[PDB]
Amino acid sequence: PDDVQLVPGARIANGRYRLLIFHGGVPPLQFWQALDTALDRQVALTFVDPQGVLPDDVLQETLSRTLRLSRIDKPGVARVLDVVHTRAGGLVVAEWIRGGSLQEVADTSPSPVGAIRAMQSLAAAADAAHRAGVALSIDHPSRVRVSIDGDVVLAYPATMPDANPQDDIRGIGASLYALLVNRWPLPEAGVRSGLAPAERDTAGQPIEPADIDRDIPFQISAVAARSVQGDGGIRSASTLLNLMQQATAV
Amino acid sequence: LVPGARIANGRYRLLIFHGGVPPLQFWQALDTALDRQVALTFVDPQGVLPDDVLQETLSRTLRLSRIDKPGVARVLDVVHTRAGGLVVAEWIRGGSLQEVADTSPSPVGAIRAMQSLAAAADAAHRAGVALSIDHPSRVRVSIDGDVVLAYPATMPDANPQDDIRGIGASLYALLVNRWPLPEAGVRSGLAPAERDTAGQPIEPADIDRDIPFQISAVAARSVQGDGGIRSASTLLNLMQQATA
Repeated sequence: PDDVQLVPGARIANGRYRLLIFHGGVPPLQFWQALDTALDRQVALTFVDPQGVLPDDVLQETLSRTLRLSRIDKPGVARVLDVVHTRAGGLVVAEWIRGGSLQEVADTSPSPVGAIRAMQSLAAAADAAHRAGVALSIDHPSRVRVSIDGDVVLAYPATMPDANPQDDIRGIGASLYALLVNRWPLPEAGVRSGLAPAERDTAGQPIEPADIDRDIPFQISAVAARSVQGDGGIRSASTLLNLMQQATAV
Repeated sequence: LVPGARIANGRYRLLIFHGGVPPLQFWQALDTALDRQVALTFVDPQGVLPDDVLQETLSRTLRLSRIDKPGVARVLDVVHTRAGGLVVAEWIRGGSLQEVADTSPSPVGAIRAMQSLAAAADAAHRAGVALSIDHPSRVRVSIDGDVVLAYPATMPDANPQDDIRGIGASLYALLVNRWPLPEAGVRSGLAPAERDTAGQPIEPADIDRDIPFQISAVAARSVQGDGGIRSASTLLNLMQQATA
């Protein structure tokens, strides 16, 4: 074979990373848990176009934009350890976050207040990213993990040319929604996350978190709704974090 | 090894020399692939080491890297290059120990910052590995206010008790801006501590009387091999009680 096929146990990038577990993804992206054979420690891998179907310009712009993301040190985004050109595609290597996927954590029905607190890191991270002029691209539940320390983190950074800052704001709200309601408010692509789509009202808008479970405080619900909505009116990650903090304070 | 040199297939570009304990060399470099700074420790650039000493250094360093603590910089790579054994770590934004020591920081801020390094030493010693804080340039002070080992490489000489002395020496430097231990290696960038009649470093509180005795004592008792603190766990506990 030209390129090493991706299966658990296989090694890629000059035999440096050993694949362990496939966590999903949205083509042309694959999220993997792997083992670095140089350091004997686990890393997150994001394969960009393993099959090399993309126009070269789109691949290069994804790696370059993701590199801009490599300068950001925040709890809310996995530290980028490296970005490599492979055989066909490219590879983003990040630190591994001990924890569980957004889906796994959402399924344990966390405290609404613990949820909103945990989300704050993701907003702060996105905001750092936007100031560096790059999106975090939270496009999908599988991008996200929650650390043992209670930080929501983008686990599998790759930023493709089409991703934009405003959709991160919606992604963050969607993730907050997932933790509150155990449902995903936004259209979902690629491999199924395990999150059942949210219930929608007559207008096709996701029903607010409190209207689902009333035990959830009124600002915590509002933050989620205004954030997920396209017209919701929260135009910056900095503003979103502040709103989150102001809701937690209550 | 000089500024501008290219290391590991051109990937890293040397910026600034931070000294070291020979054969080890600490370098601040540019990672030209990711366009970010990294910390580089060259284990034996001139190949004076017996292979077994090189291998042990790499092995113990790998052992150290699996400790996940704020007190040690993340190791990016450990690789045998054309320049010899090389340990690549993330860059800690901050200033060097020497730089911060020169600003005469709060004694309370200094001991607080030193906690992360002591906690890391404790964790590492439990794992059977030493930090090797042998030299002022080993550690940097992060913007977040933690003292962090910035240039991990652990040679066979490194041991838990010397870590304790190196950590105490570092705190000493922060308090009085002097190095309490006999000069080690090259480019330490610190004047020697003033010594008493027995040839021992003068306790910080005696040099500067605003240094609370407890804070002063942690430093003095860590540094002296006579009667001192024998564990990192105990060292950390003393640091915490002092700031309490």
